[PDB]
Amino acid sequence: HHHHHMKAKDIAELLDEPACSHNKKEKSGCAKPKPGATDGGCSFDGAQIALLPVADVAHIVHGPIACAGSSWDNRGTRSSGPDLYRIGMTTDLTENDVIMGRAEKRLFHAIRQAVESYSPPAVFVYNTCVPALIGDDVDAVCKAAAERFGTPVIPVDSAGFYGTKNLGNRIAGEAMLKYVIGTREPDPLPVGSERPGIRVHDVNLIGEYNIAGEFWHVLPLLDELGLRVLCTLAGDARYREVQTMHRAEVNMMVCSKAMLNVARKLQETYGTPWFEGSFYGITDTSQALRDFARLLDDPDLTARTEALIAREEAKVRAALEPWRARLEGKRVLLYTGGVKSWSVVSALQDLGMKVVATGTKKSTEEDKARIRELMGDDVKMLDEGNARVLLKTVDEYQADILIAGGRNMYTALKGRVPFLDINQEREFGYAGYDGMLELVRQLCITLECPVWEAVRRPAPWDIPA
Amino acid sequence: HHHHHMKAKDIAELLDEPACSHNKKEKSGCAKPKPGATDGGCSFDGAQIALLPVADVAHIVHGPIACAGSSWDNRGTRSSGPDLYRIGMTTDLTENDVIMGRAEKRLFHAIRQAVESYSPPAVFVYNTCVPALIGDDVDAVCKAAAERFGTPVIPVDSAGFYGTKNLGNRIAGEAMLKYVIGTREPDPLPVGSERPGIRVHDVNLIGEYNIAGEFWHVLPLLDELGLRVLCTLAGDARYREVQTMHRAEVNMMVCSKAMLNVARKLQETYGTPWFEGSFYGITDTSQALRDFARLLDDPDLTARTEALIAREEAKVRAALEPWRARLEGKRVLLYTGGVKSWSVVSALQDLGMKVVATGTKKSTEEDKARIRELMGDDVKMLDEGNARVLLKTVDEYQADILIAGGRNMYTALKGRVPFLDINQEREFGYAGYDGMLELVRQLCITLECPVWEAVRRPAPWDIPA
Amino acid sequence: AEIINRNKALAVSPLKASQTMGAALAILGLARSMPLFHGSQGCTAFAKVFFVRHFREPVPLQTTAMDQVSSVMGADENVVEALKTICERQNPSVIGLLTTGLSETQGCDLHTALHEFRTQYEEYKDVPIVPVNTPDFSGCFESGFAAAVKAIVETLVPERRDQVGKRPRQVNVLCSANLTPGDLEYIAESIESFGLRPLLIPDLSGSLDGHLDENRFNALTTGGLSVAELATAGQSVATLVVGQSLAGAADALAERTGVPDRRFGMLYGLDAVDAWLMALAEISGNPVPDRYKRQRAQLQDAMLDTHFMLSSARTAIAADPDLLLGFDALLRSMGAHTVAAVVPARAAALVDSPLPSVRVGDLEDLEHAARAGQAQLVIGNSHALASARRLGVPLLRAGFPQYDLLGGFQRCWSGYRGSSQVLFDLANLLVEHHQGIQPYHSIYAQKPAT
Amino acid sequence: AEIINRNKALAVSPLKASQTMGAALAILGLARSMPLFHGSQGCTAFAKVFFVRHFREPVPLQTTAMDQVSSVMGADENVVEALKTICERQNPSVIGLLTTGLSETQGCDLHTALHEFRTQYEEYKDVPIVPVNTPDFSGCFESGFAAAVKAIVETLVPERRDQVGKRPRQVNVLCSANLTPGDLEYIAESIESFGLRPLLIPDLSGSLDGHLDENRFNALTTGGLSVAELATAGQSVATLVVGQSLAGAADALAERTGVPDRRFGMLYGLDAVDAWLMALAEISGNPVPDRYKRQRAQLQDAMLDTHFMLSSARTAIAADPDLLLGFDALLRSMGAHTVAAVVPARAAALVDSPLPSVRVGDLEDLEHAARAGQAQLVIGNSHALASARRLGVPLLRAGFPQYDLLGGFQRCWSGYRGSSQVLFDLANLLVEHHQGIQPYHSIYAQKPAT
Ligand code: SF4
Ligand code: SF4
Ligand SMILES: [Mg+2]
Ligand SMILES: [Mg+2]
Repeated sequence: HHHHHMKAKDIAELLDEPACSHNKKEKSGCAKPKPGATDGGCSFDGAQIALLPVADVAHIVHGPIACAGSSWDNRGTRSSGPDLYRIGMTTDLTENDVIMGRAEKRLFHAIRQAVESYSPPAVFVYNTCVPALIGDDVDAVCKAAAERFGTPVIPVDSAGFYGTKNLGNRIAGEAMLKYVIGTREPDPLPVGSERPGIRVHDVNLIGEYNIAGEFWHVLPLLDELGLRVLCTLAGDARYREVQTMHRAEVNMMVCSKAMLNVARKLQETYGTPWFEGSFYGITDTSQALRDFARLLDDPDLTARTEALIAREEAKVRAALEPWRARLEGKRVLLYTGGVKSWSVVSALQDLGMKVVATGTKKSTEEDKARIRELMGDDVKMLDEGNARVLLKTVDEYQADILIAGGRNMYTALKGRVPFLDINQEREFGYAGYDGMLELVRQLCITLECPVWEAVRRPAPWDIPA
Repeated sequence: HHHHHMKAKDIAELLDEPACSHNKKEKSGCAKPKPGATDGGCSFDGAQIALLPVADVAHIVHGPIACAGSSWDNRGTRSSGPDLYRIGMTTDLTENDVIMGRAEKRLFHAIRQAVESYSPPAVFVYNTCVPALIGDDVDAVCKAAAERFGTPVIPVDSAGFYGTKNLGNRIAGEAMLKYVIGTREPDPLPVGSERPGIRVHDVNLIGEYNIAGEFWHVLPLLDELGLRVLCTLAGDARYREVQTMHRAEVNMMVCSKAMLNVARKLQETYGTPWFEGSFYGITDTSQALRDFARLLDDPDLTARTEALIAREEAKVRAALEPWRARLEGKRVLLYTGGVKSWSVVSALQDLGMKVVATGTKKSTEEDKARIRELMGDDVKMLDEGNARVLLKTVDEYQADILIAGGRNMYTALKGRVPFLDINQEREFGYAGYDGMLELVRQLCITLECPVWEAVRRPAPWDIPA
Repeated sequence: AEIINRNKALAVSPLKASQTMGAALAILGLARSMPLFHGSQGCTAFAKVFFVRHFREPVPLQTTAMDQVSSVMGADENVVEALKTICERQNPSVIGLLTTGLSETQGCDLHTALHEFRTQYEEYKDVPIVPVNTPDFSGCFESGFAAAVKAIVETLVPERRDQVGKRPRQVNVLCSANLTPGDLEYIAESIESFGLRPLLIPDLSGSLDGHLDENRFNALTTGGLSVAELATAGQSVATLVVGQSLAGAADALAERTGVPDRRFGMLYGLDAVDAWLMALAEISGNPVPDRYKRQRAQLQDAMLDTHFMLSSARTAIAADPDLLLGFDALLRSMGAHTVAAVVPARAAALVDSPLPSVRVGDLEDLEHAARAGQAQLVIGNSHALASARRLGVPLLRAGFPQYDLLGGFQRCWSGYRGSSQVLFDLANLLVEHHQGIQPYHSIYAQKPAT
Repeated sequence: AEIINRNKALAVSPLKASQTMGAALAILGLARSMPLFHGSQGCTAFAKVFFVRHFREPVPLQTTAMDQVSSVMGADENVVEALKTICERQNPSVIGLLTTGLSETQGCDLHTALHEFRTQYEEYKDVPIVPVNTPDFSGCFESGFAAAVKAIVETLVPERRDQVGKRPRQVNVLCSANLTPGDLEYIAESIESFGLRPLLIPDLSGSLDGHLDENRFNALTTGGLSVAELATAGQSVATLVVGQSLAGAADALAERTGVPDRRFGMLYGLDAVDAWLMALAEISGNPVPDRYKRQRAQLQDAMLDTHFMLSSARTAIAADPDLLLGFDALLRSMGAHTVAAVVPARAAALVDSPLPSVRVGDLEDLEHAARAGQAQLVIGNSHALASARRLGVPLLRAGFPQYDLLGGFQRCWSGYRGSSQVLFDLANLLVEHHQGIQPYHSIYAQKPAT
């Protein structure tokens, strides 16, 4: 087909990211998967991961039940109000809809039903493999529905077969830049918020998804400094916040490189300067706050930023001291499964734990660069998705705990090895200074557990004489 | 001992009730039980069943753990606020307390602890068998504690070995007349409660225990008519309401004859006229309201009473009609286990059900008089507490359901017979016009159940060829 | 029952799970097996998360990795490359080749792509591959599971007729999707108590029962129905069918073996368990053990003690047809009425139901129906929690998925003891939530400012 | 553990239940038995309500009907009149003659009143009467039960020594108060799986298991331990003791028969069940069945999956010493800490506990200790719910009474599977109640107020 050749051109434009340092390298993250040896998620999963936390919007999945039916209500995000994003919404295409070409009609009436029943600020329509393969003009359906029903309908053209979850995050960002960002001016500063001596600056947090409500540890610090977050994309976000992103003074890239197209395009279009950073660990949280003052050119903000850091660092270092002995010197094996695992490494450094980070050939070039930075330039990559290689690596380095994404949980649990989840599905917050306390509590919970000696000890009948 | 001969004199004075019609008869309710063939409760039990619904009071049980430990938090009453009556409070006497005679000291410090920890309006102290035998002057301990701690202590001298649960209800009433009633004037009519044309009259409801909140179906009717209930003894009662009982204009005896000493003594001492009645069934609820108007000598109240009756009877007869066919002609076997079972008979009459009431030799003379009134003067009494006799009676009269106290529940359930509970432990209200609806729903629930044919049919392997 | 078919364009709060997942679950009930989805990487990833969150165990699941190029130009080579890769890296006892909506839309003929692998890699001739046509746009999780047992029966059972009875004590059991590893343990043990030898097809109680295997690492299913044992299905005296959904697999087994069968719905309630034990007693010749006679009297007691709260109780059920029909019969023996019944897709067994109607729909439809009918409880999976909170009523979790309840994957609903526990749980939920007569505050009350 | 003894004058929300009730429960574990309280009618009435509300079954329980006159003048005649009345009306297999606080205070010698009945009514010589001194002011429900098993052993077992091993597969089991009818079923079945013939002393799983008997009406216990079978105690090969509270009854049985014993606590957790099955394998000579080997791997998995929520969990327990020690050990293997432990009375087994201290108090004491220790969940009976609700924490019902939970009287807590279900239940309560990071509302937020 001729329509599918023009789609593969757009995919190559997204993979060409001049803002990243590994643009002149062979893109290993988005490489052709090996049949019968693949473990990752599709582009549809990637776009929904980035746009679902926009809480008040109708999130319609266009396609058969395999796409939404197996994946709905599984976002580790927390909302402070609306929860329409938790409702599974899908066209649930029948065989006759694919054969008779009745999927555009089905999608059109699905947007109408969502608008009538829930009256949302906006509707996001996600494209999937079946409608992308067949003749399905998702863009034109969304354009027609926006006009006929009066509610903005944004099309995220991210069918699963386009690529990996990281490609979906780029397509999600592209959909926001093209249809949402720049469509509404920010609200005036709330009445009563006038703090004399505090200059309020507008900022964006791109890549913060408020997993388990962890951003609600950072939000009070930003508030104390006088930083109005126009939009946290997409942690606890509302459609109306996203529209105003163009009027931010500084942009912060939070633990992500798949959303780098957003920060770059916002600097090219609106002149908004940006910076990469993280809120995982003491050193990282303080550096993120220091970078904001550096780009906002305000000496009063800079002085208050140092004052906040000196206060929060004194409180957190005092609280971490009774625990310091319990986690000092514990060996940690970190695995990078493209689930932003390197961001939590800095937090483990603030505890005196030697970490052995490892990755595969299918991992991104940024994951590989961070492994050469700490382990060494002649490091060894696992390459294949064989979990027995990862288990062997634990025993090789005498690792006490495996820190990786939730997929590798049963590899460590069944291999009788302590594990700590750091994926977009955990129930514990590790961001900011307060999050450091929860991280050491969770590390001690699994490490100091008597369950490990019980599962390693054999049955009393399987004991030799 | 000579202290125990003076106690048995007071017991005979309580059993001499000139207000009752069966005073010149052989008191069968309070008769010497048969050893190895007894089923009833002790005087302490009846005393607690009568005063525990005085919700805000500290009810301390003086004695070993057999009395309170097995009986606490099992009152079918419902309160609208305070719940201190739900806390089990007991002296929990040790062996050394009984031997060394340290129980008065124990009780004295138990009142102190209850006053200090919970600050109640009053503390009630209930005597039990062990402390009664060893002498323990409960009255003098209460008197001393009232003075030293400033909170009224009311002694309810009702050790279990004095007699039956009915004797305990008399002792509870005596304790109220002697220490509580007449100690405080009623509150002025609440502000805003002014209703032109309505003369507010003060009444008392003696014997209404608010089982499952059923009195909250009668309370709005009394309120509409302009009847201030000074105190409902003891349904949803407070210590302060009981103090004002002497200033009532009319007293209503609710489904009880054990509290008849209260109504009689209030008429002898304060001149308060009284009447016997019930709130079980349409005819009874309307008769109770008609009797109030008859004794309050107010033509405006009498006219509004007829208007309330015509309104509530039209609403309830219309609501009962769709059910009328489902319960018409169903045979009911009623058993009187001294648990005021005859009060619900009138409600069953309002449904067109032929009821076969039966009792024993150990039943009260009032239970026997009501059986001669309906069944006939040559009726047959079961005499012994053998439950197989009661089961035989069900099959003899072709009974469809057994209506008796919760004790006989497993006799009917295990005997494959439908049962309806009417004791001070049920979770459904049957009082007033609204209660009639719940009664027919509960009757249909157990009668129309397919579970009965399933438990009567034999196993498929126990079916011959 | 009269079916109210799907009519609305938007499935809101989907009840239905894919046909492909159910088929993978059946493949998962085979020892040392690897299910293989022919489609994009995302279908497998979502299925893996679905099962991992329900069972709380590692789940073997692979993909042919269909990209933009292989979806238009053709993906038969991906099937051959995946079969070779799994055969060399994990050396399986059996592989399940299941198709997705993407592969069926393209037009991938299973019997062509499999043939090409068989002619290129003859070194893996003895590794049986079960082919099943399971596109996501058709059927559901339950029917998909039922389709995989039919394909399993047609692939791993020999086509004979002369061996019926060769294994005199062996009795086949066709198990359905909603039979938990706990239900399967009751089936096997009850059969074993009659002296009989159970042959469970498939056996999830061997793979996903929730056990810590001896090996530190396993790539395939740690247990279940072996292909060696499954080949002895013709030698069995009788075949018991548990769940109406497997009617097509029971016919496939009956034509190919000749082994006579007795069919059952769910083993729920007084009558379903009676008929289960009667067939077992007749087949083995031995009487019903005293152990099961005592549990019948315990169920009768459980039905007496819970009748007060369950007679006339209005329930709302959102589950597969086998669970709906199994729970309706259980509740009907108590006098409880199913006032709302929603299924993910049509089923022949629904036509023969005592309910007036059953809706094909989603969890939004369930909420609308339960509210109309004034439901007091909801029986449904974890997704049904929000519907129940919005309705203000308790939820009793059943069916897939159960990501919010630890140990829910292995609950035994089956049997006399299993039926009693459902009655106690429905009774306890109904009691805990029952708000009695609300306090009335008299306008003349002598009550201190409450 | 250091026992913080009873100190305050007022017991608030009593945890403790009378010794007389516990002794009656042990008598209730004997077939066709009638427990008889020597005291006023009210003690028996309260005990009957207590058991009827927990088991939800009819409970045989009589009284000697001591009134004001017989309490001062002497009540030995009431004992004789009650024994004669029960012997003629119900013709029992065994009668339990238990004293109350009232009878002990008066000075009623059991062995005088019983002797007088034996010399007056010789027609009832073959009806054994078990005399046990259990006044309400001493001990508790659990110790009372244990004191009734001692009297039962001394009354219905012959004093011999030369018959050890006459029934080669027979193994006595001395059961404690907190062993539910479902726990007793696991004990008997596990023993039977090793080929041994269990002899449960007493057997509540035969009387109060919750079954509908063949007879429409039964006046005595429908089942349990028969006196005919109990006389064959000396003929066994070994006696297993389940629950440290039965140390005195195990010594009484050991001196009178010579049958050697191995003593255990509650069969909760990996180590307690391991030692239970090891003793059984050694006694019978046969290995541990594959069925129990699979359940050990299943418990190891539930421990892995619930470690995340149970490691470091702070719990508050208000239960009998056997349950406290049995739950503490189960929780200690998971890394969970018992931060509050309240028992109704002292126990020797408490002295040998890893807990730093145990308080002898009530539910009010539990509420304060749990609040001080920052407990996250409470383990106790139906009475502990109001303390848990005041604390804001979930409750896991355990022990007597359980008047608010249907089917809780028969829950099997013992073994690998029974232990696994406690881990899933504690984990699930903990997760359902876990309130995470609370939302912070920014003072500069672009969030619509309406
Ligand atoms: S008052 Fe007497 S008969 Fe009643 S519970 Fe107390 S000791 Fe027993
Ligand atoms: S988008 Fe494609 S790969 Fe992803 S779930 Fe849907 S069909 Fe599967
Ligand atoms: Mg598991
Ligand atoms: Mg029962």
